[PDB]
Amino acid sequence: SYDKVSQAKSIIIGTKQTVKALKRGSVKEVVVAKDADPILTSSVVSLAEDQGISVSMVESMKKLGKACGIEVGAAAVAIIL
RNA sequence: GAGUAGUUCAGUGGUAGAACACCACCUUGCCAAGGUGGGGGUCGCGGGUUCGAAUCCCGUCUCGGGCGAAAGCCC
RNA sequence: GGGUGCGAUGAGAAGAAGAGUAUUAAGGAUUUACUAUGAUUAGCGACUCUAGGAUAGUGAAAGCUAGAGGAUAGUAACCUUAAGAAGGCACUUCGAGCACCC
Ligand SMILES: [Sr+2]
Ligand SMILES: [Sr+2]
Ligand SMILES: [Sr+2]
Ligand SMILES: [Sr+2]
Ligand SMILES: [Sr+2]
Ligand SMILES: [Sr+2]
Ligand SMILES: [Sr+2]
Ligand SMILES: [Sr+2]
Ligand SMILES: [Sr+2]
Ligand SMILES: [Sr+2]
Ligand SMILES: [Sr+2]
Ligand SMILES: [Sr+2]
Ligand SMILES: [Sr+2]
Ligand SMILES: [Sr+2]
Ligand SMILES: [Sr+2]
Ligand SMILES: [Sr+2]
Ligand SMILES: [Sr+2]
Ligand SMILES: [Sr+2]
Ligand SMILES: [Sr+2]
Ligand SMILES: [Sr+2]
Ligand SMILES: [Sr+2]
Ligand SMILES: [Sr+2]
Ligand SMILES: [Sr+2]
Ligand SMILES: [Sr+2]
Ligand SMILES: [Sr+2]
Ligand SMILES: [Sr+2]
Ligand SMILES: [Sr+2]
Ligand SMILES: [Sr+2]
Ligand SMILES: [Sr+2]
Ligand SMILES: [Sr+2]
Ligand SMILES: [Sr+2]
Ligand SMILES: [Sr+2]
Ligand SMILES: [Sr+2]
Ligand SMILES: [Sr+2]
Ligand SMILES: [Sr+2]
Ligand SMILES: [Sr+2]
Repeated sequence: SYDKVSQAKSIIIGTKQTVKALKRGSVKEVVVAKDADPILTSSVVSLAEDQGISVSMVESMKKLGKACGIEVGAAAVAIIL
């Protein structure tokens, strides 16, 4: 969802970033873009799978990272509550 | 008057020079830079002159320019 | 504040390599190449010798081409010592602006 990423306090941007923060385990939820290359998106849902955290799925990796504040759009972004 | 190496330029009768680019090694993470080495040229083309022609001479092609009624002519 | 180019497919910083390398110096060492020079006097023009070429004049010997052989330095290649770097991609954390222009 985009209201929830717009939302909140502590969020996480870029995919190397979600992945690194995934092995920390202090993320509450993680949201990802379907238009993205599945080469990377693979690598965020495998372990957001294994861990147990809810994964949701996005249309465009572009309005995602307008939601984030960035003026560029992101392929993976995590709300680390 | 312009014409010479990929390009930009020199070269004012003694076999064609520089930069830059291209090749090779340095140099296996991949480049760039660098430092060495090497390659490459009917001097637009054909004559003539000369021991020798990028050089001077005549013809010829292209291109700029100018004189001209043109044909032509000059740089 | 304006105009562009790029950025979570990673802006930008730092670390880490790079590397005790390239290299500048002080030596050591005396072979390989690279280049530079070859008394005077003729001569525009000469390290020596060989073969071809080709030769008008000057010359003891001439400009091309292909080889081979000589000393003087200057060089880069091997050693020692003291000094000795660096830009980008890629690595490694932090993670959003950086670059050109008025
Ligand atoms: Sr921006
Ligand atoms: Sr030309
Ligand atoms: Sr000229
Ligand atoms: Sr190479
Ligand atoms: Sr180079
Ligand atoms: Sr060279
Ligand atoms: Sr050369
Ligand atoms: Sr050369
Ligand atoms: Sr050719
Ligand atoms: Sr001829
Ligand atoms: Sr002749
Ligand atoms: Sr001729
Ligand atoms: Sr004319
Ligand atoms: Sr007229
Ligand atoms: Sr992109
Ligand atoms: Sr960077
Ligand atoms: Sr750095
Ligand atoms: Sr360093
Ligand atoms: Sr490194
Ligand atoms: Sr290395
Ligand atoms: Sr070290
Ligand atoms: Sr004298
Ligand atoms: Sr003399
Ligand atoms: Sr002399
Ligand atoms: Sr000789
Ligand atoms: Sr011989
Ligand atoms: Sr002979
Ligand atoms: Sr004679
Ligand atoms: Sr003679
Ligand atoms: Sr020779
Ligand atoms: Sr010497
Ligand atoms: Sr050394
Ligand atoms: Sr790589
Ligand atoms: Sr800078
Ligand atoms: Sr102004
Ligand atoms: Sr102004």
